[PDB]
Parts: sequence; C-alpha cells; structure tokens
Amino acid sequence: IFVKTLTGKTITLEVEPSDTIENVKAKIQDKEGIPPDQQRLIFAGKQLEDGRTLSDYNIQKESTLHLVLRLRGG
Amino acid sequence: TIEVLVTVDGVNFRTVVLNNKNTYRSQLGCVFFNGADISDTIPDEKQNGHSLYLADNLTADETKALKELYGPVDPTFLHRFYSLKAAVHGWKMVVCDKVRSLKLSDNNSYLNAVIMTLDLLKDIKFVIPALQHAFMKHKGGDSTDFIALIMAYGNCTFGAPDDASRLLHTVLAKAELCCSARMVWREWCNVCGIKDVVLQGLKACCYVGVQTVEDLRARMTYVCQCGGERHRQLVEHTTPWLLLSGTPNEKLVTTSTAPDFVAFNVFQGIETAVGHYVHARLKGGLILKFDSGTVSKTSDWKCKVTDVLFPGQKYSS
Ligand SMILES: [Zn+2]
Repeated sequence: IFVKTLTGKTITLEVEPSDTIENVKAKIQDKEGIPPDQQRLIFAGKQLEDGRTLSDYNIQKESTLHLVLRLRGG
Repeated sequence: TIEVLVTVDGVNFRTVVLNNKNTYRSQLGCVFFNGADISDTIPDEKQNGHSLYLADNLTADETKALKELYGPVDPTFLHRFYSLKAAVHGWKMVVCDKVRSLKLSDNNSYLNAVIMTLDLLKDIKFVIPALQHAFMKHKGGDSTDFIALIMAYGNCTFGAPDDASRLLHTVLAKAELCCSARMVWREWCNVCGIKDVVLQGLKACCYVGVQTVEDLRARMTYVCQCGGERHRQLVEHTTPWLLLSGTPNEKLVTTSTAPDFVAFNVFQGIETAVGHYVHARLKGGLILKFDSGTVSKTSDWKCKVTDVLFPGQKYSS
C-alpha cells in the first residue's frame, strides 16, 4: 500500500496482510531510517494500534497509510 | 522465617513462605510491598503476614486473572504499571473552579492534555476492567491508578517527554460509547458506483486528519482503483461530541468568530525537538489555558492546535 509523509516522499511497499501494525512499522524501519517506536500510521482517520492486524482495518492493497512522527511533549 | 500474601488483583491471594538467605526476587520474583519494589531486598519479619503485588513468575491461575483484569498485555506490563504507579505518586493535581488539571513535573504536560480532554468525553467507558475501575477512581478524585495505567498502556516512560495526541487515541481504542453515535460516509464513481461506509459508537466521534468541522464534511476528490476520480463526503452524523485531531498546525483561536468547540490542545515548541502541551477550554467567551496547573486566559491566541473537541452532532445532507 501507499504511505505518505506529511508534505513528503511517499513510497509503497507491499507485504501480505497477516501483518501486525508492528510489522508494517518494522518493514518501515527496514526501508526508511525511522524506528517503529517513533512512527505513527494513520489510516482513514484512525490511528493504527500495534495489536490489530492490517486485515482488521479493511485496508486493501494500494491503500494509503500516513506516517506521522511521534511528538515529544514535556 | 515469615509468611506473605501474594496477589495480582487484590482479590485472589496465596501464602508464600520465605527465608532470609536470598533476595525476594531470588525466591519469588519481582514484588511490590506498599508501592515499593522490594524485589532485591531480603525478607524480614516486618513484611510477615502482609500482602505483596507480584509482577513476573506468574502462576497459571494468576495469569488467567491478569488477562481478565487487564486484557492481553506484554510480560513487562505489570512491572511497568506498578513502578509507574510509585514514580507518579508524587505528582499533584491543582483544582480551579472544580476543573482538575495535572501540575507540571517530569515532562508530563502531554498527560495534562490527555486527561483534561478525557474528562470532557460524555458517556464513555473502558472495556478493560482494570482501566475502567482506575478511571472511575480518577473521577472520584484519585488519579494515580488511571495515570500510571495509561502510561503503561501507552508504553510511556516516567520522566520522558511523549506525544499527547498519540496517547489520547490509544487510550480511546480501549474505550466504548454508552450512547448512540453514527456517522456515514458516501463514496462514488461513475463506473464502480456508490458506497455507504458506516461507523457507529466511539468510532463515530473521532477523526485524525482534520481539525475543523467544515473540512470533515467537505467533498474529497481522489483516484479510484479502476483509474478515475473517486469522490467522498459525509452524509449523516449524530454524536454526543466530536473529537478531531491533526498535526500541530498554526492558527488563531478567536471567540469573536463564536467557535463551535468546547476545548482544544496546543503544541508549543518545535516539532523536531521537545515542546510543551497546553489544554484550553471555552467557557466564558474566553479561552482558559490550563498549562499544567498554571491557569491563564486569552481572547485570541496564535498557537498550533493539535486536538479539537466539538459538541454533539446532528447533521444530515
Ligand atoms: Zn472507481
């Protein structure tokens, strides 16, 4: 599927949806520099939580995920 | 040699007899006694007959209770939850005109924003017993359990700055709505056709990507799978409140415009660095800013709004 950085480079990498959001973020650490820890993916207005499964979100191939960087508030 | 009561839920207890030749951890495991991690201490008569909270080396039965009480958590959850509870015991809430807000300490402003927002959500409850109970306690005036719990669930670390908006939505993923909310999206294409996409309950009161009511309703054009424009628009919406969240974006909050929202969160600082969260509400045609216990008021404010909270929706198109 497609994932876009806010006003930024958008790549698509496809992996069969058995995958846990932890794993999309995990293959994301293997394709772009960022650590799964800091990456929060947003799809169709919902933050994807690590526990649930791409299949769970009705996400079809060629669908658009959004990568937002975790903010640090103190 | 002493006897101690071991539990993970405060309802089921077992006797564990201990000697004083190794540490508590050596003989039993990671244990808390009155909030204190005493795992690496040697058992003494003071703790005789007393109850202890165990975090690992769980029984088969205790594990069953852990899952029931807290849901499926990683093995470190209990240690993290209990320790966070002790770490955060010293945090203070200040109350202004009955509004409770968490006093700034150890980079916790993001939490002040999460809690103050949650305090505003009508008719919500948590699926996880432990979380629900902690929540009820939170509303009772005792917020330690709820705070520590939410950090454990959010995999926050005490003292480290963290994203407010992100935590708010993980927390809500554990909640449910006690009333009826409904939102319906209509998508259409001349070849594929029309599609109604329905959301009910909490799912109908939250959206990440938009921070204004108009933008949620406004018609959105893109390309369909078949190789043409797919359109999308909101065609019904009936909610008790509406939580819209997006990236820190700069705007002017004005009460002259006679806003729709009851409250909003603001991110102060730069984004590639460590900032500060502030919770703000409109009551009084004025924006009351709750800066982690510190209260101030403005007519308008140049700020980067993240989360926005709207009242109940009754919309049809
Ligand atoms: Zn189409």
